[PDB]
Amino acid sequence: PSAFFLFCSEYRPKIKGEHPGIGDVAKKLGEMWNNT
DNA sequence: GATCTGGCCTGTCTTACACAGTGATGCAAATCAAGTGTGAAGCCAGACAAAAACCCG
Repeated sequence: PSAFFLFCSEYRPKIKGEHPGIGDVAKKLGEMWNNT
């Protein structure tokens, strides 16, 4: 486990509520994680 | 005529030299640690009908 893995496991429901479908969801997650 | 001597011939060590090994490093690269999230396949229950080869009348 790493910081990115923890952030993903913590904010996956965010992308879930945002878009159902997870290419674009994971892309946006990685983008916002690299931004923050 | 009787030895004395310089120059090849050739079987000798003798000696350097590259290679094969042992071990360990050490970077380039393929794969995986988990996160969902679909998304396309594989097979099975329900009962009903088409190609291909060998033997008999």
